[PDB]
Amino acid sequence: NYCNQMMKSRNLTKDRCKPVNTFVHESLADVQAVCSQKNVACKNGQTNCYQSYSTMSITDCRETGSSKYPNCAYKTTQANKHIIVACEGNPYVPVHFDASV
Amino acid sequence: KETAAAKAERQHMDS
Repeated sequence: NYCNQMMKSRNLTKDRCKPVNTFVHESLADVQAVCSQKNVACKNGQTNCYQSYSTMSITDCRETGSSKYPNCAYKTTQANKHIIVACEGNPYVPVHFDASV
Repeated sequence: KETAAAKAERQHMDS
């Protein structure tokens, strides 16, 4: 399971099971460019969010109903969609993953 | 220690 392997390798489920996480299959530079595209509001109402002009390759990792510490288990779902990142700093880069439409 | 941008890349980038 790609999700079970990647959540672990990346230190997300080494000490706990995280319910959901999204992985983006694009170059780092292309995702950082989003912070300069379509400005939109973030869920929390803040407006330092941006939506990608085009869809990107991503896979959603979602914990199943029968997942519990030590043995976290995920359902893997590949898709192409517009990402939304919240941005911050200088260089203005992504600090959070707010969504994917 | 880990910044917010480095953390974001580690948790979400799989170039």
